Order: sequence, then structure tokens, then C-alpha cells
Amino acid sequence: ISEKDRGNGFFKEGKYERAIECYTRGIAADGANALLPANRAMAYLKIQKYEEAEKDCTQAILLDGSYSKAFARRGTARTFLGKLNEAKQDFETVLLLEPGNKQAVTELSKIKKELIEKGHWDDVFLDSTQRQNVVKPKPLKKVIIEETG
Amino acid sequence: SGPEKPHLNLWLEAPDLLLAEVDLPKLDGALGLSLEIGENRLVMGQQLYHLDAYIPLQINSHESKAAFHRKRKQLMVAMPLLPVPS
Ligand SMILES: [Ca+2]
Repeated sequence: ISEKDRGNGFFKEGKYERAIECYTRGIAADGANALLPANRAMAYLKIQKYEEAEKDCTQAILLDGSYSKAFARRGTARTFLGKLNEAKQDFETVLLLEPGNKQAVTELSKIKKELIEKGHWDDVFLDSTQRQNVVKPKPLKKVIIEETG
Repeated sequence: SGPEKPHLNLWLEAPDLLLAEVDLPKLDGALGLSLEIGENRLVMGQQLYHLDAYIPLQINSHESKAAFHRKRKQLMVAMPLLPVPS
């Protein structure tokens, strides 16, 4: 009977817009619960409403500052919106709340590579946390050296 | 006299991403600087600096990129790793 439980039913059946109605009704009847906005952000993702999904995730994060799944959904949403550096900061937060989260490790590689491809070297090299994973030191390949800063 | 071996920083930013940081203070500008990356080797070559290092990891040379930071006088390398054997 819970408006969230009723919304989850439509969600399993792939009826995404009808689950949002239930999630909206559940939000307007319980603004403190962080499950409802995160659930509605997940349904927004299923219909490529990435802008609307980011706000629903931030609302959930404000309510619960440790909601790992909320950072995850905002991370994918921010990638589709192009906010790569902001997406990287979310998935690295997940990696702190859930060390070894496989979705986080995968999406972090895919993001940190596209950031370097676009030239945002400092966003990767300066904000890096894994600097302690030291690595102590056949045709060759000439790699051109662009500039930055 | 001769070319000096610079200071190198290596770490795993990701399981399949290896990052490098070479300090080149006496150097300025990417012009006249060459970088060669093999499967297990890193060659940085004007003859002010020279660095011939061996890396214990499988480097994807084709998809590797580099950049000389002018403010910090550093050469930054991004070396994606090749898929490991099953
Ligand atoms: Ca709060």
C-alpha cells in the first residue's frame, strides 16, 4: 500500500512514467525519506531524463549524506550530461562508502580516460587519490606531446 | 658531462590506467622533446634529458597520451593497460 512499494511495482513492469507518479506522491507525503527521490531518479534514468535525475539524487544526498546508491545514480546522470569531473567526484565517493564497488571502479576508468582525452589533465593528476599505488621501474611507438595550462 | 636522468612518478590511477609524472625543470616547451612507449618500456628523448625505464606492466602504446605542463615543468603520461590474461 506504500506509495513507494506501489511505484516499485510499475518499475519492475517497465512502466517508468507511472512509477514516477507514485514516487512523486510518496515524496509529497514524506519529504524526509531519501529512498523516494533516489528511486524516482532511477526511473528518470530509464527514460533518459538525466537533468531531472540529477536533482532527485542531490535531494537524496542532502537528506542522507552517506547514501552510496544516490551518488552512483547521480554519477551516471552527470556523465550523460557531460559533467565528467563532477561525475568522477561522485564515483570516488562511492568508492569510499563501498570500497571495491565494481560499478565505481569501472566507471572511474572510463571517466578518467575521457577526461585525459579531452585535455583535463589536472582534473585527473592533481585530484588523484591513488598516488600510493606505486609502480617501481619489441618495437617502440612515438607519442606526440601536447601542451597544457 | 651528459644528459641527466629525471625524477619519475608511477602509480595506478585505475586497474587498467597507469599514470606518470616526469620532472623537467630545466626544460620548457614540448617542442624538441620526444616520447616513446613500448609494451614494457618508456623512452624519453635536444639532449638535455634522457630516460630509458622498464615498466613491469603491459602498456597499451597506441592509446597512450602525454602532455608537458608548463607551469609545473612536468611531463605527464597517461598509459592505458592492455587486458590481462585470463
Ligand atoms: Ca544532511
